[PDB]
Amino acid sequence: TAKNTVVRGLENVEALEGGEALFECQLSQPEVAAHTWLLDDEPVRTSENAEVVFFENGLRHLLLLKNLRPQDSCRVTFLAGDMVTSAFLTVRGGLEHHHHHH
Repeated sequence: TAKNTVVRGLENVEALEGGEALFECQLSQPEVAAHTWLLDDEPVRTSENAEVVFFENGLRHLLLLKNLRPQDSCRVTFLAGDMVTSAFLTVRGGLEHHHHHH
């Protein structure tokens, strides 16, 4: 509660099937009071196939995904204090259907 001002918000991301995704957001706020990150309607943590990591004490929020299936095409929303950044998710596919863990 001293200074919070986003310099760069999220941006469009393009990755082919079976690729990874990287969302780098740079904001001025070396403090953590309340931060919520919800992309698809699922908490963004889980495991290797998805998980948040960041350095510089949260000054550089980086989210890495993997094995991106066409399905992933969802919404990326990050709400950090009076600053909100949001960007689209786009990933190509191949098979029209799949019977492996729907």
